[PDB]
Order: sequence, then C-alpha cells, then structure tokens
Amino acid sequence: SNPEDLAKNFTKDLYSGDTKSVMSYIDLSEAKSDEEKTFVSDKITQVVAENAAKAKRMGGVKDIQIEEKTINKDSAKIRVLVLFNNDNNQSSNVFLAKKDRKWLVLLK
Ligand SMILES: [Cl-]
Repeated sequence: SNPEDLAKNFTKDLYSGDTKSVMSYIDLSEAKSDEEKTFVSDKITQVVAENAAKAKRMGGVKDIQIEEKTINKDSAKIRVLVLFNNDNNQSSNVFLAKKDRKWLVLLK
C-alpha cells in the first residue's frame, strides 16, 4: 500500500518459489494479447523457479532492504538489496506505478 513495502514483499515472494504470489503484483497492461500475457507468465514462472533454487544454494534470504529510492505520488524506482545467509548480497531496481488506487510492479 506504500511502494517501499510493496517492493520488499514482491522481492520476498520472488525468492519464495510461489509464482501466483509474484504474478499478483505485476501490471500486465503492456502485454496486450493473451499470448503476450502467457509469455510474461511463463517467464515469471521461470524466474521464480530460478530464484528459489538460487536462494536455497545461498542458504536462504537473510534480509531485504532498500538502498536507493525515488518516489512520487504515482511512480517509484526502488533499489531493493537482498542479503543471503551465506553473506553475499544482491541488489536491483524495482519500478512501480499507481495507476488507480493500487501500486503495482512494472515489467522492465
Ligand atoms: Cl549466482
């Protein structure tokens, strides 16, 4: 409901192996055909499988933190840092937008 917390929960779910959870965060407005939606879903299915295998390899996620942020009333770019229990960390940007009364992650 605030974009910082949506960025962090999205990221938690991205490393959790649960594709339906991850999908619920995503704005599918760019994908303007059923076949495009499927394509996006198939890629998210794959990303979720891969991040779950990787979290396991790295001893699981230790913490999730926000490093840089740029937020206004309807858009957000948020660098989310994932810290793993093997002491390695990884970061990347989550882009979000509030089109109606709901923040959603944008497909970059
Ligand atoms: Cl790796």
